[PDB]
Amino acid sequence: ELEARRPFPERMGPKGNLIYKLITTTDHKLIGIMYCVVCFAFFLVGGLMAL
Amino acid sequence: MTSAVGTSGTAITSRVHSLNRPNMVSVGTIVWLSSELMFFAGLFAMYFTARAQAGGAWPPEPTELNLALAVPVTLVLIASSFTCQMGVFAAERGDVFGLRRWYVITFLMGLFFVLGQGYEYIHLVEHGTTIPGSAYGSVFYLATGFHGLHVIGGLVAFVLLLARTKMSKFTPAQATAAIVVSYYWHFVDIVWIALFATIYFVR
Amino acid sequence: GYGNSLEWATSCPPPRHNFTELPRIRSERPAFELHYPHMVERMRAEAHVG
Amino acid sequence: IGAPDVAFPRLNALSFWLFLFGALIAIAGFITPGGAADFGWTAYSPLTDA
Amino acid sequence: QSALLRTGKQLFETSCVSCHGANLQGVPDRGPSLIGTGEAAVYFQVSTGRMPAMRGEAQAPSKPPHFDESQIDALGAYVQANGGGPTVPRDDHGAVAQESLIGGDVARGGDLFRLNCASCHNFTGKGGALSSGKYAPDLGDANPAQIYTAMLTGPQNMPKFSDRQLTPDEKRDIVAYVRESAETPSYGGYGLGGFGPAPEGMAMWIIGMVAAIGVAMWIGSRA
Amino acid sequence: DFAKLAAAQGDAIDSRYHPSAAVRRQLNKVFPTHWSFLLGEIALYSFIILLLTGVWLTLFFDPSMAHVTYDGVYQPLRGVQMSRAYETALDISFEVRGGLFVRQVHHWAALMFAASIMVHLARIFFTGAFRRPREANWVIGSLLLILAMFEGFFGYSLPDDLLSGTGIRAALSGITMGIPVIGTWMHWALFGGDFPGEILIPRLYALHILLIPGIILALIGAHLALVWFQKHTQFPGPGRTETNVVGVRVMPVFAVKSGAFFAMITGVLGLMGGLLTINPIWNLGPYKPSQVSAGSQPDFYMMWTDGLIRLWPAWEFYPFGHTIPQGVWVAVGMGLVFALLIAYPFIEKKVTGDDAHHNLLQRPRDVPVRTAIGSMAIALYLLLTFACMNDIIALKFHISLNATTWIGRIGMVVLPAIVYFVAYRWAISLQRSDREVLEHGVETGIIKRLPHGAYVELHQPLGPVDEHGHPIPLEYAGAPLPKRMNKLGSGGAPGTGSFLFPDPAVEHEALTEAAHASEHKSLTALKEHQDRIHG
Amino acid sequence: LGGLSGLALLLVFLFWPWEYQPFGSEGEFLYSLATPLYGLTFGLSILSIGIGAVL
Amino acid sequence: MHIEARLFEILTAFFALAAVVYAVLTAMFATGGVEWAGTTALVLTTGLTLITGTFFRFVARRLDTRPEDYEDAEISDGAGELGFFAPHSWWPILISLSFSTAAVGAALWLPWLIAAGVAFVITSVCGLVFEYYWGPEKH
Amino acid sequence: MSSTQDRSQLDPEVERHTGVDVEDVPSAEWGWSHMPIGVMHIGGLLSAAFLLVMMRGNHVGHVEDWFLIGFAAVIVALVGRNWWLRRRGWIR
Ligand code: HEA
Ligand SMILES: CCCCCCCCCCCCCCCC(=O)O[C@H](COC(=O)CCCCCCC[C@@H](C)CCCCCCCCC)COP(=O)(O)O[C@H]1[C@H](O)[C@H](O)[C@H](O)[C@@H](O)[C@@H]1O
Ligand SMILES: CCCCCCCCCCCCCCCC(=O)O[C@H](COC(=O)CCCCCCC[C@@H](C)CCCCCCCCC)COP(=O)(O)O[C@H]1[C@H](O)[C@H](O)[C@H](O)[C@@H](O)[C@@H]1O
Ligand SMILES: CCCCCCCC/C=C\CCCCCCCC(=O)OC[C@H](COP(=O)(O)OCCN)OC(=O)CCCCCCCCCCCCCCC
Ligand code: HEC
Ligand code: HEM
Ligand SMILES: CCc1nc2ccc(Cl)cn2c1C(=O)NCc1ccc(N2CCC(c3ccc(OC(F)(F)F)cc3)CC2)cc1
Repeated sequence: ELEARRPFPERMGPKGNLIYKLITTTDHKLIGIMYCVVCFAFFLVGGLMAL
Repeated sequence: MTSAVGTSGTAITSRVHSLNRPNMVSVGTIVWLSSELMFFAGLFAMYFTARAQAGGAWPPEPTELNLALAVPVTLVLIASSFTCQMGVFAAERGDVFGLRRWYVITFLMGLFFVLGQGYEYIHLVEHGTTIPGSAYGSVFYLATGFHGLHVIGGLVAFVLLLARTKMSKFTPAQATAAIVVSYYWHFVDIVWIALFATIYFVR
Repeated sequence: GYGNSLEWATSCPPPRHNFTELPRIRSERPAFELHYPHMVERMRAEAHVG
Repeated sequence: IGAPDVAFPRLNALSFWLFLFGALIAIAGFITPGGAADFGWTAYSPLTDA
Repeated sequence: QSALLRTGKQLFETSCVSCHGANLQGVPDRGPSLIGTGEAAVYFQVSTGRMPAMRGEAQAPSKPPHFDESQIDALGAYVQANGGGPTVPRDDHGAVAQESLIGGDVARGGDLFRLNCASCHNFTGKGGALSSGKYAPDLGDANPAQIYTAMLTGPQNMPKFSDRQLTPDEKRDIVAYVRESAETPSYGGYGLGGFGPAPEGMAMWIIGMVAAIGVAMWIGSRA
Repeated sequence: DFAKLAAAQGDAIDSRYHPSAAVRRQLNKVFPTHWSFLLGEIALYSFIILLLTGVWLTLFFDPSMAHVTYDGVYQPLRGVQMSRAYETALDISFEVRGGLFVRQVHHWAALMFAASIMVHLARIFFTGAFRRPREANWVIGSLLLILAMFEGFFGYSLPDDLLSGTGIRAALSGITMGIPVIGTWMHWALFGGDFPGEILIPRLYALHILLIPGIILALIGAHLALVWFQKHTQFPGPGRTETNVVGVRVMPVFAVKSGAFFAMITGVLGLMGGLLTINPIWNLGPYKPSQVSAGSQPDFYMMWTDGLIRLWPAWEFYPFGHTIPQGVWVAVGMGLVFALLIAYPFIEKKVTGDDAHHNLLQRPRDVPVRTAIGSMAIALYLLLTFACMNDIIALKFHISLNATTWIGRIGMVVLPAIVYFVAYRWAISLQRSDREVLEHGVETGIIKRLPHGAYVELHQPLGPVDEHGHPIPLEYAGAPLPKRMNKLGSGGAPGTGSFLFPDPAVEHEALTEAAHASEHKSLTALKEHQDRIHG
Repeated sequence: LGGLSGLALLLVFLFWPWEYQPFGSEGEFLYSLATPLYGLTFGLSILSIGIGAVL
Repeated sequence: MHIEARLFEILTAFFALAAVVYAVLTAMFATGGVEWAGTTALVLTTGLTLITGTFFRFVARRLDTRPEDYEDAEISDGAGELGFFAPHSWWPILISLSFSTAAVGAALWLPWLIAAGVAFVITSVCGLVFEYYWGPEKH
Repeated sequence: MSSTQDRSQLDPEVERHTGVDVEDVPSAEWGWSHMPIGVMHIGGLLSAAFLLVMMRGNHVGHVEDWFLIGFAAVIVALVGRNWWLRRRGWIR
């Protein structure tokens, strides 16, 4: 009736679980997250230009 | 590892079942070809706006189009398109060898078209017209040379796909790859037919 | 809450391949119909009134 | 749309990377001594000629 | 000539008055004074296309000429009349002498080049990097007259080799060496630029190493 | 009767000598068949070519600074004073048939020698081939590499040239003079006087054609003897253990493929010597202390030295009436560099504590710290090498020379750190990819589950399958894992007729089931040997 | 192919317009690809022999 | 495949109409007749839509109603073998880097860099295209 | 189907008990997998110090000094964040 859940979900995950994914990931969700992160990097680059 | 988890004949299969569902790779290549059409539309716009601005003699005096070699190359390109369609006909069947033969002769005809275009290019260059020489020369060379780059890409695709058919048992996925390559080649020679009807016929 | 689009019909961190359980898509907003079956009929009834 | 992935997912990965590096090379105009593109965003013709 | 000066003035009044005052005195922090620069300076600077500079940066780059030969001569004559200075060499006909500027001696021209030109350009006339955003461009494109006028007037961060440092004979000799190096085929296969160690090492690590490693992968196994 | 003649000669040899036991012992020696293990061979092969070319060059080269007027064929250098060494280099290039080709392939072989040594060093470092059994090998190999570099420097320095002359002036003269206590004394001993000393080029000739090649040959003999008797290490695999060598015996297979690889490496070097121009000295006038060029780089294996010169911020110290020039720094640098390269396995065993006899190599991913360290070292080497080319990089790629210098200055501290972090995380990620494929199996196309719309990648277990769908995870054993069904027996039976036409179906069958049987028997034999090792 | 390339190396080395030709002189083009031809033929010869051995 | 076809025939019809009206109203009522830049662009975007819509209509006539094209379709109707969807691959990043090398060699006029980038692009595209077909090493 | 499971007996030698664990690094036993965090932080501080000291040299310009300051400050901030998180137990 009661589930054995962690008190708080994993914050970061294990070391080195992402770099090779980024290099190779074919999952669309991760690619979209990359798009968003890189696009805000650029949205800061521009915008700093504006300032 | 009793026998297999995925009971599939090959590690690579058609991205969607082409019998009752569209050949998804075919749809993708058709979309991309439709976009490359608009790229060539940009090139045609450049050429046409240049044409409108000439003083009534659109090919300058130093330039004299070599139709004698220009017609044969277009004939060779349409023949290569026909042989590519024959290669497709072989591809729908399990006859990888017929596909390879047809695509090899199509590759040879496309290479001959490229060689003839290069010969005509050097003939025009030696007789004055060049990209840094004239507006007509520049637009003509730009349009025909981007078409030639497309042709070279098609030859690259032909050789790559023949090699791919050599390294795996001929699959329906390989047939779809051959079909999309044929679609690209048909786009290439259709664009050439337009470029010939404009550059050499309409003038 | 009260989402639509079939995107909220999968584990909020979506599984690889986006789904383990796909609702019977009946309208533009399948997730709302799944989570709120009682509104299904309502959705079909009040729709035309505008 | 209830799909497991995109149609050509290696292709969309290629699209993302082509973007990232194309944007990087375009922005790399700044490291050059002359600087980045001085002509307006629209980059009208004669101002963009060599 | 009167009409030549008129045309030069017309072209000047609408292409460069912004950088250089209408009286040819340089506008402060925009362009230098053209008084005394000479027809040679104008010819070299405008024939190479540098002068419609269109920006103030570390190094004004070469670009397609914005004026034709006659207009180049008109501008140069205008500047020559205003201040008076070096004049572009010309042959019997009157055109800018280019064939006549190829000095007969090349070994002496080679020594002159290596002592003076190679310092920044190259062993064989290629380009070279300079202090901060500057560089010495490749000499392959410059025609004999352009090389001569470049020596005769140091454009920017170029030492100005007056007619006394390099007499017309030495200037023609250097022009001959420059043209010979620029147009001489690289004996011993495709000459990777002119810089030896860098293109050579890059070509090793690409061609030879990729080939050797690929052949090793073909011969060898993976495990 | 060639068979009878061969038998008679074998009997004569075995009657006078008794090498039957020894000959059989080497002809049966097993060598692992991994492509990476051929990397070292390249260097050896290149080395041989150098020798074969070098002797040729010695028949036409006169080392001397005796000033002479060219008076030769090459017009652009006529009546120009040059050292006899430069004149003979020009004569080889122009006067002797094939001399340009021979010296060109010699220089290309020198570059390939250096590059292949670097690649081999990287291979053995990342694979951990330097551990307990084979530190000495590493050490001598390090020395060997060092020698090669210096000989390369003495090679293009032999033809007295403007580029090579200014390289001598910078490196030898300036740095040796900079050394505090004996620097000037070492400079005067090496040159027999000041820099333009008339006994430099002959001394470099002696060092380069006789001394250093001899030392390199002796060290290569030691290297190959150790590898031969410390039987080559191997990668982990099915039937591979720390106490065996799985591969191909020397005589039938290994010898043939090694000879063919030497032939193909010689072919690559000849093609480069023809089609690519290396060190066009004729464009480079004879060395004069005043004449200069903008490029002024050494061969790529000393570009790291030159870049370290460029990027080190002009730091000098001035003791009581004495100067310690900034050049001194690079010497110390080299020391540390070499002092760290030659000694690395001992630092590794002191830090890690691995004092065990290691015969199975380690995949670089399985050693994240050492892989990160090696990536950091390669990053620093590349940064220094490109810093040496910052002049040309700025010229071609429009970047201000000061900007490139400061990019290198900040990089030689920052880029190593970033590369270490990235390489560490990358190695761990490769480990996790291996674990994922072990615990799930290879990935394939997607399928939609029947009742509901679940999407599953349809994995492929690599081992026993549990009662339910998911398999029993396998245990990592240090061997590569198949991430693609591509590389398994899936969709890999093309028509064996030809490229154009088929063969009869009976022939295709015979061939394909024969190959299937052969590969299954190979797998079965390896598995049976594996089981027999323990069980 | 390796053998034909070696024969071509012999033929080109024996009979080819090598020797420095001053810039501009007719026959300079033949010289400019003399050493390239030597290297091309030699490399193709030995490379093809090695390829045949590997195969 | 009928709805996404009709979409493209509607777009094709509008683009053909727009190109025709632009050509008619520029050939006269304009300083230099047909603009020849907007006109050709409109004509060939009409062609773009025409090609896509023609292919879609061909396939739709070739294809019986799919579950995705069928209203009142149960999820179990579409359940079954979906096609191959490429798993992880690092070749796309290499293709991107190759094209970036070629692009910088084009911007910075470095013909050697253009050639190197083209070679890299061919190699990386070969790797991607052959990634899931390279048979096992035979030794 | 053409593949067989592999097993390797590797001589194990410290006793791989202090430092890294297989959960963090899946191949901890297979080779050097732990670099102490102390050497991390010391090296980062040394990198920042080197960046600062290069401000002293022969360069009239000051864009260079400002870039050095920025990079060294970034390194110091990264090292400080890592040290603070480690001290507190990877919190915040
Ligand atoms: C999506 C497009 C977009 C966006 C979001 C903006 C956002 C802004 N733009 Fe925009 N702007 C354009 C597109 C855009 N602009 C275009 C297309 C032009 C015409 C260009 C041309 O003429 O060629 C233009 C022109 C333009 C001009 C005219 C310049 C000129 O031509 O003379 C100005 C002047 O103030 C301006 C201001 C701003 C400001 C103040 C914002 C703000 O909304 C920006 C918000 C700022 C930030 C988000 C920065 C804050 C972040 C940081 C401080 C962190 C930085 C850290 C790092 C980089 C590590 N813009
Ligand atoms: C196994 C090795 C195979 C090697 C192939 C061998 C090819 C043989 C080529 C033909 C015979 C030899 C040609 C010798 C004649 C010759 O040298 O060839 C020049 C060209 O040179 C260039 O420009 C470059 C043009 C681009 C095409 C060639 C690129 C080939 C590269 C890619 C191969 C090496 C590998 C490098 C990879 C690096 C990539 C790193 C990722 C051509 O003249 P030009 O173009 O005008 O040179 C200018 C003078 O004019 C002018 O003054 C002068 O001042 C200059 O401006 C000069 O450029
Ligand atoms: C493998 C190599 C990887 C790179 C590794 C290193 C990464 C660390 C990057 C450190 C960046 C440091 C940038 C600062 C540099 C600096 O301090 O210099 C400035 C110029 O700033 C700049 O450009 C900013 C440049 C920033 C770009 C760094 C980008 C990273 C690139 C290089 C990555 C691509 C690598 C691809 C490798 C290919 C594969 C390799 C196998 C001003 O010079 P200057 O020009 O003289 O300006 C005068 C004033 O001084 C004076 O006041 C004023 O009055 C004026 O007169 C003015 O002239
Ligand atoms: C982007 C490329 C760059 C920008 C876009 C260019 C597009 C052009 C495409 C095709 C045209 C190729 C046909 C070339 C042959 C036609 C004849 C001709 O062009 O005229 C002779 C002139 C001399 O004329 P001259 O001085 O007056 O002396 C007369 C002697 N008596 O040669 C030339 O400069 C022509 C050299 C052009 C080489 C272009 C290489 C394209 C490959 C780029 C690879 C992809 C890069 C990816 C970038 C994202
Ligand atoms: C670094 C000092 C310096 C030396 C010394 C020098 N140059 Fe230059 N050279 C330059 C610079 C900087 C330019 C760029 C001119 C400009 O931007 O207007 C240049 C431009 C040129 C050009 C123009 C080529 C073109 O395409 O624009 C030629 C020709 C030339 N130099 C030849 C020579 C010759 C001949 C000598 C020997 C008399 C020489 N240079 C000595 C730095 C130098
Ligand atoms: C063992 C490793 C060796 C290396 C790395 C090496 C490297 C080099 C290099 C790069 C050059 C420049 C050639 C040029 O630019 O024209 C050179 C020149 C020369 N080498 Fe070596 N070499 C080696 C061995 C030898 C040997 C064994 C000999 C003699 C048997 C030799 C004899 C010569 C001679 C005579 C020259 C000058 C001739 C000329 O430059 O044309 N070399 N060397
Ligand atoms: C300088 C950089 C450079 N700039 C250019 C410009 C143009 C060109 Cl073309 C080439 N370059 C280069 C160049 O090629 N550099 C290679 C080089 C550098 C240093 C040494 N060093 C040997 C040891 C000496 C030494 C050190 C310690 C000693 O003490 C001991 F060992 F205990 F006895 C004794 C001697 C210092 C010189 C060799 C090659």
